[PDB]
Amino acid sequence: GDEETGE
Amino acid sequence: GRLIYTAGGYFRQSLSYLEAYNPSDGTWLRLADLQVPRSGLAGCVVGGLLYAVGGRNNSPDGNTDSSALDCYNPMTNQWSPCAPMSVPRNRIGVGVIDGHIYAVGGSHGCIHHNSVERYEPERDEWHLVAPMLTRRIGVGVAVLNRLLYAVGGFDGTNRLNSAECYYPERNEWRMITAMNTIRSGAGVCVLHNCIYAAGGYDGQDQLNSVERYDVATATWTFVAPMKHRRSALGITVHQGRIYVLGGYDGHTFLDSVECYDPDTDTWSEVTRMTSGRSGVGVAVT
Repeated sequence: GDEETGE
Repeated sequence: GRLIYTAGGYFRQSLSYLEAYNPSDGTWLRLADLQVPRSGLAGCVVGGLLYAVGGRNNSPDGNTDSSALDCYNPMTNQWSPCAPMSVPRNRIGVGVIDGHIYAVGGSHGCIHHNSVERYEPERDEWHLVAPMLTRRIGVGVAVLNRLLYAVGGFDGTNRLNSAECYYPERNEWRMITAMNTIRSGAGVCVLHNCIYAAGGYDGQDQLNSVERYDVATATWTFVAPMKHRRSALGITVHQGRIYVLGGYDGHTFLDSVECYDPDTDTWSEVTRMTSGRSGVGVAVT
């Protein structure tokens, strides 16, 4: 759900 | 013949996978699943035993930050629970000095930890040590000259290019030279007396840039960039080479495994994981 982890 | 172990990770939800790669024959081994799925965890080895530290279980129906420590024995193919940490630590950084595991920063809900704790396998106990000068989640951790370095991360407001160093004998932290690039979720390791910081996220883009810290000159220098931009990648060192595993490129959950040769200053694709994932824990035994 974020650009750093893809979560 | 040592293997590269990859534990947990993320693709749609947190994963339970434990797989081992043999760089000699290019084969992948499917090992016993983690008891609890996790991503944002860190991996390490002490006395031939693999440890999976912290992270978070992201499921479609809810999230659970982890304070857990689990031990895998390659001889028995069995996971055994250990004493949990004082606090849950998602996006943790881990380092080993004298057979002791250091759990660095990470998050618990709204809390961005600066706290650091140490595990003694012979006593099955965790104890808090001096906290970092900066709150760091998505922190890269490396052990060099019996010192523990905490590189980059996110303090809760900004992503960092700063780095600090822990002195175990003195029980204190000191700031060191900041990196050239702001990096959170980067791959941090030690190779030939140097600290390497590969990929991560700068606030706008996933990175393919790689920089190296030299202790003698106290400077960070860019080396050859990776072929793929990646954040929340796994990293390790095997037979004088750096291995980067998966991560997120801004579009895809990578299955790509790149290898860095310091003699030629070149990256090459060596293998692919069985499936794409980010936020894995990695170690060699």
